[PDB]
Amino acid sequence: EDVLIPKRFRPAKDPLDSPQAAAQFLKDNKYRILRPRAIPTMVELETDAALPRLRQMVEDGKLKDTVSVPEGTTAFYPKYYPFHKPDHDEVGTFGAPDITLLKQLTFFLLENDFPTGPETLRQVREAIATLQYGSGSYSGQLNRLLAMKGVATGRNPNKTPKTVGYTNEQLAKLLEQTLPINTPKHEDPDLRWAPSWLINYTGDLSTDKSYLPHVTIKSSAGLPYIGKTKGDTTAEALVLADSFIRDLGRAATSADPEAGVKKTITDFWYLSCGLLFPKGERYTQVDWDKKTRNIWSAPYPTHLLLSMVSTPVMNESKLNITNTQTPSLYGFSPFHGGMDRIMTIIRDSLDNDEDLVMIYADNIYILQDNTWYSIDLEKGEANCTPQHMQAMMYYLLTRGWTNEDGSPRYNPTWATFAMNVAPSMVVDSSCLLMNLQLKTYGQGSGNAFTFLNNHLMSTIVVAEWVKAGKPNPMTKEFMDLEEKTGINFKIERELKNLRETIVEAVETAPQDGYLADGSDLPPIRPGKAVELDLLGWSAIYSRQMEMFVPVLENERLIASAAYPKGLENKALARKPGAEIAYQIVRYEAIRLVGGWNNPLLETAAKHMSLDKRKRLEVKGIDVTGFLDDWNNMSEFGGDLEGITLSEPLTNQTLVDINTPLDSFDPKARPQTPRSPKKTLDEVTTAITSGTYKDPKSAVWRLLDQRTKLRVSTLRDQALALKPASSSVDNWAEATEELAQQQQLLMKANNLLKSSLTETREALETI
Amino acid sequence: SRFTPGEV
Ligand SMILES: [K+]
Ligand SMILES: [K+]
Repeated sequence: EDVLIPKRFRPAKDPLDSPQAAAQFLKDNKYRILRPRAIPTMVELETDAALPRLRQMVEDGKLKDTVSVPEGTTAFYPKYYPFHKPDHDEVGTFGAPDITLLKQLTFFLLENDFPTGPETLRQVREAIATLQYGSGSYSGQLNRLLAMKGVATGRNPNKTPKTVGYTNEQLAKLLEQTLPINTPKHEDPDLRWAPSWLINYTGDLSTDKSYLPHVTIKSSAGLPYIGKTKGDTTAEALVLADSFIRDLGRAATSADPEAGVKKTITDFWYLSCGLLFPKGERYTQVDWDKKTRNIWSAPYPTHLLLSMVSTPVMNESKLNITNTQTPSLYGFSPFHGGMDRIMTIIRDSLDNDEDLVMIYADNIYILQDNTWYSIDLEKGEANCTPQHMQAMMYYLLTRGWTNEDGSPRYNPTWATFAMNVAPSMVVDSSCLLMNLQLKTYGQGSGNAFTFLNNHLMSTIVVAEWVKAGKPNPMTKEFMDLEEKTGINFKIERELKNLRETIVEAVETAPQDGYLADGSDLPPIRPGKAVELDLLGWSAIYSRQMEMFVPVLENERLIASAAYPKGLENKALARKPGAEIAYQIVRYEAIRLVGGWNNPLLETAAKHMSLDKRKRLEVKGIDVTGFLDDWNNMSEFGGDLEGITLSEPLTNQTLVDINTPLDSFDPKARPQTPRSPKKTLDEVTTAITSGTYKDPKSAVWRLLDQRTKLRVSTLRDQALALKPASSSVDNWAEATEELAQQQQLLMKANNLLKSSLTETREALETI
Repeated sequence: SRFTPGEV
């Protein structure tokens, strides 16, 4: 009645929703508040004047005729006041639990003796009663900042790779194994130009092209354009990103590179300050004001410049354990036989009594002693030092941005941005909340390098596990790697008696229903799942397909059923029939990702899906287009890219999403592009012995030296890289002689200072 | 073959 349905959660009044109360709380907790910096007042300039090369893009309507730039004689302090919903005064449709589904689950439990039915109903009701989908609160966000600072500086303070004992080259040798990469396509431009110069526009569809990375148009522009999207500020971003990279390049080759580079960095300070966006999630009601995860929303120009380094490399590097002999999980999909490929790799390891490691950003998976371990970095991003990102930049510029002859696919200006400035713009820099400019501890979550920097930190933890003789994750010896690496982590899952569990999963596989005998019905009694929680997926054995298939981890499935995400796109929500199409999508997607294998959930969701489809026929609205392009309407859209929901879900839909394109032979997987014959273990034993301290390549040696020399030496460094980046006659011997020359002047300790510290100082100058 | 639009 009103006892079955839990009461709606009404968040308490937030006592820290004012700058005074927020500042006092952070002060009482010793959290660093910066002296606020101001942005010059916006000036409405002619886009034709600011971007003359793109005059044709203005007249064709691809850019606004005016551009607003911070050039004014007066300045302003930026202010960012995000919405937190639901809140004490607004408990509406946003974050509303699916009470209709709870009613349906109860009715079908009344009529069906499903052995897992009572546990499914209780779990959905408990999730509705204890969880809340929403954007948390100011208190939640502020307490989260304290927890991040705690991971960075508390019980286990962060350590740079150098402090742990790795050079840039030693880390690169590990990343060749844990994150194998290819070079960007030959047709893609080198890192040598201003972003706007990557736009080739005239009108001709046969030639017109943009080599810039794809951006989310509806996402936040960030500073200095609060309240604007990326689509709203395209011209502004190009003008600002162009001016920053050009002013940096000029300043570095000026009569005083230290004063020049520092002036540019302070003039564009706001390019290092992220809007502290409250992340929409299924939070615990009891901890609503204790924890709101934060999205560090990078300014559009900073995101564009960073993405120009990473995305041309990563587009060509979808290499993982299912298609390459690497522990990496980058670009993994459990669909189209992905999960069965993983289960084949796991089963072969267990039969051959071999240990196994898998890495995905802040997620580590270890198979040892007939046990599966899921290890996650604790609040990952907070463990990142600017030096971790600098080591990733080294790896991308040496292994990615390199020609076949070994010459660099970048010039000194882009080597300066990537190595000497960029890591301090998004790591240990600052954020904006209300009128408060707060310190950021670690890397800003959501920045372009979030995955890459987290993947490098997990690589360090895994390399140290291999070095320590692979101690079991449940022992003190493994937990001691926290202090050894400066990286906090925790064992999130332990799946004991793995061999036996896989045998049980195969033997308990149902004979009835979906992917079993092929009828359009859930099994009465589902088989045992292999609860790997591999990027949120469990494995279930299919008798029909004779393979393991993925099912969304139970806790995630229940949370998503209890609190569905609605249409979080104003434009699509405005379109007619979209909201009623979303209703069908919600119940079909929950079935697709794994609800099909939960008999109570599948009976209730199928009913909801067909009843919503019947309501659509009554109103006479055609939503076929929306149901075909359902991906953008669902949180589960990012997987099943080529499936349509225009026809109701059947057993054939489940067969199709699990159909492999090719047969799998693990021995047939190509080796990594670099050091193919070497295993991660052989690389670790070499590093332990002191190998790969310095790269053999003089170009790479110059890039490593660049991480150690102060900003006043940048012009000399530019002269050292100029022959190689220009590919002049006999550049190799010239770069070789210039590196040897630069190595000698490095005996002057006064020339040794991290440019990353110099960047941070200038960013925080008043 | 490589896009070359002057470099920064
Ligand atoms: K730490
Ligand atoms: K290899």
